[PDB]
Amino acid sequence: PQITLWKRPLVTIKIGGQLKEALLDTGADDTVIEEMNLPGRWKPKMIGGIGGFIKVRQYDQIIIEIAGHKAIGTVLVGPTPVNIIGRNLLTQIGATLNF
Amino acid sequence: PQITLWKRPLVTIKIGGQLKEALLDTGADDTVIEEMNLPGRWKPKMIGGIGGFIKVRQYDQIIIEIAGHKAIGTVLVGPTPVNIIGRNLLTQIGATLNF
Ligand SMILES: O=C(O)CCc1c[nH]c2ccccc12
Repeated sequence: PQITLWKRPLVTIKIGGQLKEALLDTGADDTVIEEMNLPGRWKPKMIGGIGGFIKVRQYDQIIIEIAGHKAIGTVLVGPTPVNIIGRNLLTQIGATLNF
Repeated sequence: PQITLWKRPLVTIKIGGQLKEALLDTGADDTVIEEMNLPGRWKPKMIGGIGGFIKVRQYDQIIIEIAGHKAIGTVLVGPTPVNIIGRNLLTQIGATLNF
């Protein structure tokens, strides 16, 4: 698809047999989601947006479907107001910013 | 242009007559630029993201050249870690996400 930006670029994501919603975010390096009791070991990490820093849990090798497209990568889990698909997964689905 | 997301989508912008560098951010409703002086009256505003809220001065109807494309719209001046072009101006230059 070609998604204009008049509203938030929200898509359906599936991760661990749970359908959720996420923002296609060109300004996020990493993918940040709410808790979904992800399987596997994790590492603690700090991330920051405008407003300061949050404590997150880093899970690698996570399988996720983004608007139908299958992707695999690092998903950080922490207190994020909205679920965020960062460039790290956006590149996997071939997402580009065009104008 | 078509911009892949293997690195931060940074572009040259011109604002207040100054050339600056800024991030094309589809996850941002608003445009947030580091401390600079701009013409017209501003109003005090608080914007939120990950980590919490910051205080910005809101200027309306600011002319801005994003990667050679003129746009007019609201610009928030504040203590941002990086200059951010939000959807409010991305829509002004016809930017779309594509995959
Ligand atoms: O003092 C300033 O220079 C601006 C203060 C300011 C900007 N946005 C704000 C929001 C709430 C309270 C104060 C502010």
